Amino acid sequence: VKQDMPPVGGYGPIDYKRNLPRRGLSGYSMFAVGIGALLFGYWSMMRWNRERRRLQIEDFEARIALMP
Amino acid sequence: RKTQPYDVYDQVEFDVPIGSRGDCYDRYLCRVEEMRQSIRIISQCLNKMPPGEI
Repeated sequence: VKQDMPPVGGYGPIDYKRNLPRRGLSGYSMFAVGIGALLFGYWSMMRWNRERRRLQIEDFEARIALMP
Repeated sequence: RKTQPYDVYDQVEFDVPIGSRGDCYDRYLCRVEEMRQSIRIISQCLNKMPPGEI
């Protein structure tokens, strides 16, 4: 009786392919995402700055009326 | 190994990577793909093992 180490009836395969998914996102659409977030920021920033200008006009009125 | 097979390398399917531009990044890819070819040679070596003697 002999007790070497052969494979047990043979062995399964091992792949050797380069798994790279190239994800992705269709980068023109990523420009759409970036410009969309950019313009969102511009619109909200615009609204908030103009209302802070309103309240700063109230502070101008404070120094005007208080002064004499 | 391929031109003068000094051992049983002649009886496995593998294919050595070559370069084109003759270049260090290209040489880097050549080394990594020789590693992946060595994965190939180990797989075929395990499946082709004769149980002779030491």
